Amino acid sequence: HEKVTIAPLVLLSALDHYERTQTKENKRCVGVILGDANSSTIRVTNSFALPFEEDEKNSDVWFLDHNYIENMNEMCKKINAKEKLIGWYHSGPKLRASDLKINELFKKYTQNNPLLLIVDVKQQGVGLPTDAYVAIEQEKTFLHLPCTIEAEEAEEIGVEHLLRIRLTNQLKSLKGLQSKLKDVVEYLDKVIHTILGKLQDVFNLNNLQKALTVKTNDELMVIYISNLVRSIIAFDDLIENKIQNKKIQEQRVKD
Amino acid sequence: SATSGEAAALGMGLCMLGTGKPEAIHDMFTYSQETQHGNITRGLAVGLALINYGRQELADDLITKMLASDESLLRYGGAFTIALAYAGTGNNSAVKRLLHVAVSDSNDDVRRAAVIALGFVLLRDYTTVPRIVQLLSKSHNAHVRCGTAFALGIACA
Amino acid sequence: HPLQVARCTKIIKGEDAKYVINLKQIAKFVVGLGERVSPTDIEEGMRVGVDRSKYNIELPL
Amino acid sequence: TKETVYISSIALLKMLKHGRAGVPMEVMGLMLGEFVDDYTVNVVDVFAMPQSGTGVSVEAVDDVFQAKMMDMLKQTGRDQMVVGWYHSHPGFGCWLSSVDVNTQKSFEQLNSRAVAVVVDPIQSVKGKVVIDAFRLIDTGALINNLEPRQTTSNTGLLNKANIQALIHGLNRHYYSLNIDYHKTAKETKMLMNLHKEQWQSGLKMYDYEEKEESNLAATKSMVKIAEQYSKRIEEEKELTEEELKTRYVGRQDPKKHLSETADETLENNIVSVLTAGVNSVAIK
Repeated sequence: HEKVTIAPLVLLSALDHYERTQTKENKRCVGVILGDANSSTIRVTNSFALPFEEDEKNSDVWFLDHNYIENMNEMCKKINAKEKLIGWYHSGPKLRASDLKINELFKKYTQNNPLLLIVDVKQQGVGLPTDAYVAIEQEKTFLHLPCTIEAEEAEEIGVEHLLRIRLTNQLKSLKGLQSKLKDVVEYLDKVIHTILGKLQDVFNLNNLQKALTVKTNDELMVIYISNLVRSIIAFDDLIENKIQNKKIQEQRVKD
Repeated sequence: SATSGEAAALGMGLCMLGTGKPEAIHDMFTYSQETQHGNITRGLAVGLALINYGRQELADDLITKMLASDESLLRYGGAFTIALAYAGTGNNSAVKRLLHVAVSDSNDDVRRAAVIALGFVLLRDYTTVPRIVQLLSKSHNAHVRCGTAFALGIACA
Repeated sequence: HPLQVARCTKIIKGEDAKYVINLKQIAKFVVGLGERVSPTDIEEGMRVGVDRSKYNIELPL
Repeated sequence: TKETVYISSIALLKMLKHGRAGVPMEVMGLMLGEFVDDYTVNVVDVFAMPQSGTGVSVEAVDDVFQAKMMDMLKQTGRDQMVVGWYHSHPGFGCWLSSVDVNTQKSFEQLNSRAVAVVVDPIQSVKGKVVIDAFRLIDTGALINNLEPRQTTSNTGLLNKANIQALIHGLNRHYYSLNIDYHKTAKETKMLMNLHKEQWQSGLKMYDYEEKEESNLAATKSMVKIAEQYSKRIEEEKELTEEELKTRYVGRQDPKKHLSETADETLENNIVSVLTAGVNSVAIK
């Protein structure tokens, strides 16, 4: 399949247009990603906003200027020639009816399958403040591609200069069953099987490990054998340092 | 104002010395997060430290708001608020708060301002002053030794 | 005034009026696009030269 | 005080992206925002310019391309005051750009407080993030606040400062750049949780479980060799010394080999324990 690679330059750029424009919950900042969608690895090296206006009274009313779309994409070619139109990004926590009608706009100048991106300034719950989706039809069918972040050498190192485990893993793992339980109950009363079929595939696949439980305990003992030997090595240094500490005390008594 | 406006925040704190009034506490604190200026906030941070003198636990409401904020400018003057209010008779919980800021926070100016505030609380008993700064006298950071020099010289002058 | 070495060091202008012909083995350059004749100063003046290797179209200096 | 440049989150990343094409080549840009002396200095938005044939000069900037782009700053909320022109150069010892001379002198006419920023490393990247600038002074700029007293100025012990091709003059007058950074509460919340090493995050259990367990059989054999060379060093250490004095230029002999038998042992055991706790965690 394909994967979406979002550079930290793009994630931080979309967060800037939200605060500078004083965008409230009634508006969502829309922008255009730039990159190469030809290969299986989709990387976005550039992002910019657009004068978008949102209307909550009518989902079919949106203000977008196509002149600024083609001009800015042409003027930014002088920087890097690898930047083309692979899709667009927009703000807001949720996908409303106005987002479905604006999907067919950029598809005229886009060759391959466009890429959609949702930027969340609040980042409420779990991970992934920016979720990526693909727009394709047979009815609109959206698929969530794996979201990864990879930058250049100077870009990844520059983040560390500006900033100069097990418990968290168990908390998010427990919340996965709580969030899935609410999705099944709400969908049960919504119908009164296709959506629940995909969740049943993952949920079904000492229950099945009973055959490997005997062989698992034998491997855990071998792991402790290495840990027991390394523990003795650390214990020898404690006695060696205790004798070494006395040599310093013996010099303090004579001198 | 970047010149005369800084003296306004510092000039009001001199008339507000003593117990002070709770109305000036919220107004000077909210203005710091509304308009963003370094010298104004430092003028307010020192100002908010001057308006609280000898209040001890009574000033803990304003102290909590300074420790919860991630802004280094508000936390820079937060040590002086604990220093003046807890000056003289010291508190085991108040001293623990000043020592906790210089550890977790990585700002060199805040770590320096945190240990200087320890001198105002220890003004009565100067025997424990050189013992606290002795362990901080040897460190890999250069700014750790900076604040320990004055805090040792405030009481022992 | 005899000069046996004609070379510049890191001189880049523009497109037109760049030139900088270097006789040294490292970073040789040539200038095309018709004939260009200047009375005194071609690009930097002074060290402008040809010597043993004739570079394209410039006789006059 | 002076003007201390505060680089935002996007201001640092775009400078590396604009000069991304070529080591020897060069680009430029325009810094934006509004600020007042005595503290506030900020750069809101940055944008590059196309590379011309003249390199970087007074004719390098295109007023036609600038005016056509400037009209797009207003509708997007990007419109701010121009506080300077940032460039990108390969860099030299002194005067990092040999083709840049008459630009800043024409820039100081509009605003005397405007500066110019250039990214120093350009393949020299280190991780201290050393960035360079220049600002002209000439006559004037005195009878004002204190420029040097801000950050580590009033220097010149021997000749050593910065690149040490500068001493007093630098480019002109020793503008004494000060590079800091300030971010909002939302920007600081991101890079702390987002940037760690790579992205396995949100579930650490099964992502590296199969990858580490598959190589655990080979890891068990490789950690055994490290212990084999451990005691062999300590055995020859005490065998050759009957003195307990120094003729041996051994000023610290033991602690180096003692830490090699400790820190390595301390490294190999913790990765076989802390990871072993989450290596199963099956329950039911």
